Amino acid sequence: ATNYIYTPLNQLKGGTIVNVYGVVKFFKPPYLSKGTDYCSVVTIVDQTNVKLTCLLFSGNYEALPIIYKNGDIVRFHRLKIQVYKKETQGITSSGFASLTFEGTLGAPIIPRTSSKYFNFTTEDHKMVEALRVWASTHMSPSWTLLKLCDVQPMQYFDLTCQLLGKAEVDGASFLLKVWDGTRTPFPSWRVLIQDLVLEGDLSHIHRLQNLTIDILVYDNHVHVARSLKVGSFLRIYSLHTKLQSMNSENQTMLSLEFHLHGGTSYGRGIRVLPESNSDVDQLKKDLESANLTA
DNA sequence: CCAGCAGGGGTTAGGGTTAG
Repeated sequence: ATNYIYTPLNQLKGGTIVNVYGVVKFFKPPYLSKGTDYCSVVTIVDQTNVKLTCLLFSGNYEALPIIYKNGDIVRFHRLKIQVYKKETQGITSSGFASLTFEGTLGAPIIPRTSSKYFNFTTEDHKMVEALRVWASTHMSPSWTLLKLCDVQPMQYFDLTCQLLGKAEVDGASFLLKVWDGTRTPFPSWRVLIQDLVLEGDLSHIHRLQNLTIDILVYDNHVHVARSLKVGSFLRIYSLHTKLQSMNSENQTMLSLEFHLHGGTSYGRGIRVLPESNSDVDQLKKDLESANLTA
């Protein structure tokens, strides 16, 4: 019946509505725009090495591409191609639809989408496989996905973790206590907050003290941090580590601060990962052994 | 893909890390 045609990224013409396959080179997770919708920015690339930036809007958070990390594969239906400021740009069109897939070779091809129904053929399976192999041989794996024991000061990195605690601070910032089972090279900083505010299991937080980091998120992230459920699994993008040296009269002290600064550049943001995600499976293994020996 | 299917309101943001 229906046979969708997929346009290679080097054949895209302005003024058309197309369907595309791609590998994610960069993305902003959905954030509240200044308009009525969530917005997600996604730059994709295919075998032609030509890239395409896509500006996607929706009132439904999950209707935007379900992207968890660079190297994810995406398939877009009914994406409008236009020219903005003399550059090619993909934008939401009526009925826009997204499928996304893990990029790791050999993994099952399981579409991630909010669509109730979607078209998917054997050819689609093959194209996803081909993009996986091409990405394995043409894109460097991200050096930003680091466990807490591998972080260095004065760097940006993406953190897969579990949320243990939440707390208000000063309205412009918000505290998240998270862990991943590994211990930072330097002890985490402890943000100043009121003890009654700390939302979460207090004794569990206490016995995991040596493994937990404090993250201070700011500005647009606050709302998001406020909605998170304690115990859920998160990926926090472009978290910033800073080695503070607090020295009093006859004492020095080195701590690691973790800031999620305001704005959306470099993908700064938070996404909840489902338990069906494989990185969550590995994280769970680490969490179980660490909670055993803590 | 779907609210719609003899076709679909409007704006939003349009990657690129000040810091607190």
